[PDB]
Amino acid sequence: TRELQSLAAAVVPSAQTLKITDFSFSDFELSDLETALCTIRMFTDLNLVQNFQMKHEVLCRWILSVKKNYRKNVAYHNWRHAFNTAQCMFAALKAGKIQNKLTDLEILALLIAALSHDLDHRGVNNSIMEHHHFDQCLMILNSPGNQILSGLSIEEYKTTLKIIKQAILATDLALYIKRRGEFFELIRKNQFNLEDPHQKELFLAMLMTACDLSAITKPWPIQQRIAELVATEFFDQKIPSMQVGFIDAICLQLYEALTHVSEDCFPLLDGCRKNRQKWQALAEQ
Ligand SMILES: COc1ccc([C@H]2C[C@H]3c4c(nc5ccc(Br)cc5c4N2)CCN3C(C)=O)cc1Cl
Ligand SMILES: [Mg+2]
Ligand SMILES: [Zn+2]
Repeated sequence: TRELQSLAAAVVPSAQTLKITDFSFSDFELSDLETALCTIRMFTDLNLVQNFQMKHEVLCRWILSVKKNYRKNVAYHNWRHAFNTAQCMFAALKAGKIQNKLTDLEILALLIAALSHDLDHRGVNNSIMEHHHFDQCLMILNSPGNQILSGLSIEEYKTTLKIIKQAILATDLALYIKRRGEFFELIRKNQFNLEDPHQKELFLAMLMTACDLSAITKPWPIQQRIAELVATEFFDQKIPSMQVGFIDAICLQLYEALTHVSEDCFPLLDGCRKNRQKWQALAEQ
């Protein structure tokens, strides 16, 4: 309750001051409270506080509870990863022109899902996992003092909840592989149409996965430090080769396809390539 005090009072700087619009954004320099201000700003400049009548102290308390339910002792799957998946989500919506293709509940749900998609992650040394993630997301969203969706109507609330659930489950890399063939097939032959409700949900699943792994598209010194955070989880509880395989099989074709839909999502495709080149050179010693 001490943390709520200093955050609920502080003035939330502009999105441009916080740089959360760059695809090339990083969070190392930021304290925990600074990531909270950036989170409020994301909600704010996505017109979410406006359209859904969010009270400032509920959002502050909701963010701090989401942060609380990540585990600082887990190397990579922590609030910083949740914060970053939400930031790239923001950068994709604004800097990537993607905002206009989605309804407000779709954007309000994508952002809530991005922030919550890994809640209570113990580390990979322990879609089962993602159902627990959504349950955590649901508990806090209904915890008293945190109900940021209270301004929503009943069928507004029902819709947002369903989209939140789909998106947290979408972060399952298994479901990504199952459904990405249809997304790639559709973009392959000018057949992609968002007005089809099915193609829209499929796209939301792809967009979540694109932000979930967006650390691979970062500037090399940041992506290298994140890849270090990843290794600390994996064995501390070779690397350049596994990185190229991960990029080859998982990341590249997705960011390729997202670049087709939004040519301003290209920094993610480009940054992923620049990291593949660096990882490929290293893999050869
Ligand atoms: C030696 O230690 C590693 C092992 C494997 C890897 C590969 C693959 C890896 C993996 C996963 N997420 C990532 C997110 C961001 C970045 Br940046 C790299 C990632 C990543 N890279 C999940 C899938 N996954 C698996 C199952 O192994 C990197 C490292 Cl350091
Ligand atoms: Mg997960
Ligand atoms: Zn994740």
